[PDB]
Amino acid sequence: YEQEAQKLEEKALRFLAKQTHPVIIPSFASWFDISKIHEIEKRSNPDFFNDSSRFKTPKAYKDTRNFIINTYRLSPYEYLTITAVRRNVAMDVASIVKIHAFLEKWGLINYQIDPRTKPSLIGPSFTGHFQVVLDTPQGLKPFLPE
Amino acid sequence: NYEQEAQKLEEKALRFLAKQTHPVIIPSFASWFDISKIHEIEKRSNPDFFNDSSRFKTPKAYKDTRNFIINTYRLSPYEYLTITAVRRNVAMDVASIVKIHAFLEKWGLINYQIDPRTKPSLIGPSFTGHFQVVLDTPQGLKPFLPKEFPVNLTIKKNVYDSAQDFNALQDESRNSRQI
Amino acid sequence: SHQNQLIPQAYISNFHNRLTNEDDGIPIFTMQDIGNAVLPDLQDQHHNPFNILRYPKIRDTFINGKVVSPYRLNTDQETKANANSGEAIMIPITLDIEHMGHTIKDQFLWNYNDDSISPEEFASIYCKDLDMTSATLQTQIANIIKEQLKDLENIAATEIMSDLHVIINLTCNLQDRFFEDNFQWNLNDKSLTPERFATSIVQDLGLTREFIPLISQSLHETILKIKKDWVDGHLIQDHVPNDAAFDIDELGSNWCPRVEILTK
Amino acid sequence: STNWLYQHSAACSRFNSDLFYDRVKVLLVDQQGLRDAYTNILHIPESTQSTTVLGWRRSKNDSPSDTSIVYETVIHDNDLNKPKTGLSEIPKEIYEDVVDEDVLRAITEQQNFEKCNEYI
Amino acid sequence: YSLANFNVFQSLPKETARGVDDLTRMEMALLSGIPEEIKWSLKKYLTYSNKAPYMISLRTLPDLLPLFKTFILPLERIVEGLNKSSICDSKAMDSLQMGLNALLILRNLAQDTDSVQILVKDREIKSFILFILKKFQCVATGDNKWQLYEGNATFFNELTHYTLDLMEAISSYI
Repeated sequence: YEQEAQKLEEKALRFLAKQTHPVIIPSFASWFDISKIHEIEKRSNPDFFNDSSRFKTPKAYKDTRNFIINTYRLSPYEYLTITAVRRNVAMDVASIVKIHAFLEKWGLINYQIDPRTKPSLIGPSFTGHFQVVLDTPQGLKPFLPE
Repeated sequence: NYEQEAQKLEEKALRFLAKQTHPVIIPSFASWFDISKIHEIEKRSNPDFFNDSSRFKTPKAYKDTRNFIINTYRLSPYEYLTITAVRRNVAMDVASIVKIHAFLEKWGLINYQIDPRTKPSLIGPSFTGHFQVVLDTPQGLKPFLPKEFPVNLTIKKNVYDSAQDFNALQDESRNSRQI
Repeated sequence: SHQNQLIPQAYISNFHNRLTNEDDGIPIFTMQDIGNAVLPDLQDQHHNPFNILRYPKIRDTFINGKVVSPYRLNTDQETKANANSGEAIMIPITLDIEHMGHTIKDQFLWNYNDDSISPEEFASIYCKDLDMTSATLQTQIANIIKEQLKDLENIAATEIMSDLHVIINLTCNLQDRFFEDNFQWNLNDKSLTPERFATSIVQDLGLTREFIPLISQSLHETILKIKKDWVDGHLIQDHVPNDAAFDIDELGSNWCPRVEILTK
Repeated sequence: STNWLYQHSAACSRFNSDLFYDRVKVLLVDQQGLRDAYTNILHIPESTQSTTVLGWRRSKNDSPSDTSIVYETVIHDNDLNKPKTGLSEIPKEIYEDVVDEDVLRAITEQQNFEKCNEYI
Repeated sequence: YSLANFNVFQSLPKETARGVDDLTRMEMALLSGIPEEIKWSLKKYLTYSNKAPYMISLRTLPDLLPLFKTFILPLERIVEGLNKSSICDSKAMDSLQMGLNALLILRNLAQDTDSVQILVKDREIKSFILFILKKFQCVATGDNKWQLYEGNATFFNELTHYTLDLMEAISSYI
């Protein structure tokens, strides 16, 4: 009975893959298998395997990871933000952010994207190149390195 | 190919670059300060952000807040930059905002009140050369590339004859035959 | 290049007048050539500060401004072997105050575990910024802060040790814009703080920086409230509505945040 | 009924594109930046701005006694083709002991690349 | 002609027109750690201790003695290492000269009642005076343990004198 549910999910994921764009995985992430865990995740992301809560389970973790990766690969030329994933995933926001940052670190989510599509805060401009002027006990002196 | 890429990159970088208009003056003892680094004097005077005591107090949060305050002051150095404005823009606890503001104000890094029309101008030992302040390239402006690609562009240049011209921010372009 | 041509530094302050104006919408204390540009921060004036007056806002700052004496705090005389380095007691504080012909609606955070500054000093600073110095106002502000501190003090210092997941609805109005969002929050994992969450939301939606405090602050509020219902035992843990496909923790789960301008 | 995951994922991607277009319209297209009134100062997305300062550079004029100052800004983009990730942060005690030699070399190359790009 | 010609700029005080009062400047300069500022502030503090010691009395200005102690204890380490050629570098010479200047400032202040009363209630200064006196005794009795290298004698000379003066003052309070 549950085998039939696994078959359904496998066919659904196969359809997803059959309607996804081709991407260029970087070399340092070649250890990644879409259907496995590889124990790098187990070390980097604990608490999905300590039976801490009824919610954070390795199965749900794998499901969310695959869903996020496929949602990105649907259009690799755009930064995948956290609000959309949060809209279409059931898990504590902390765990979603953990998985998102993890998949970003290994270049599995936002490796080759149009850099104009990455969101950033709006602070004031950057006044690092400005010219400063020291006020010595004698007079104003142009601050310049040596 | 890459020529047009670097050209568009220079165009975009110059369009979104903060053009300086007013000169900034800080007292000489505040010469250890760098906008992109943290000094021992800052870690001694603010031990709470670095002793790993809390989670709301991280070195990243401190650096972001102080950089916000520094940039906001430098962009308009004639006003005073009250604490309430910063508090409305930053998202820290009010005690930390106040401590950071007071620390930056003590060392004259912000709100350093002078009347610079009563002091002479001198020349330091380091002088008379080409100075290139090399700042990182901004993201969101890099080209879209669907071999190496180094970049060492130059955005804007300014020439000065004396140190007084440097302090007054007067370039040879307009200074030549002003009136 | 003459000495006289330079401008003094850090004397003016037009803040109060920016508060009072209606063109500048501040939700607190109410009753070559230029294209569509307002400030000169990115357009290069040709090494002549006079051109800075082409913009009406800079003119307003230079005309309707006051000369301000600086704050002189206590020089940060830290303590002697104090600050036992507890994590934090972050409680929110709101202010609704009716001065004579003036309203004051404000919010902020307060670390109860940090005894570096006192409510009276904050009241003095706030009233100096608003340029409304009056001992009665400062006493009112300090008393309100002390009341709200004493109320939520013990509740905030209660670390949860059992996994709780709660559906949370955040609703925050700045002046006329309403931000509404729904999500699922775990009250046990100290990894994510409401500040980072608010920053991510503001980045993704492209809102102004002013929403970063507000959202986070309101979030804190709800958390504390839930803690009350979990101290009084009035908090159940049997179910949590998240639209999950068939088990729990699946891929529908909720709606998304939105910002809407309303009337009436 | 094998089309549910795909529809949710496509809706997610369309939501992402909508958010991106709205941000670009509000912040950069209609006006160049949003003027905040608390500080009376422009606010532009931090991406358009640069982050840090990679030291300085100094040289001399063409002739002696040519007492002039040439102040100028410069951007440096060592290996603009390869993007940067948080890989310079993962401790060695995580990826080690479960990796292929080539993947280990790639990890080391990426980390060294980022660390060197933090220089001048 | 200049934006300073606004009415708003007609009411500026005379206290800030220079930027910082010189006492604050000297204190912050000592707090920085930049060697040039350190030397400038130490020269100015020495002049003040000689010609106006009532403006920098250790009572009216607390937390002044800790800075001098920070400059004076490395002098103890150096003097212990002074029995051989050990001032090869310029940073060593700079630290030694800063120590000597701080010691002279302390002595000039100790010539007053309040300052010497504050100095007596300090274990560090008394321990340093005792250390220098025991080194002088080792030089005097001709011990083979610690023999002054004559290339450094000059320094030691000045040192001893200042110490004795200090002792004289605190001799009334022991």
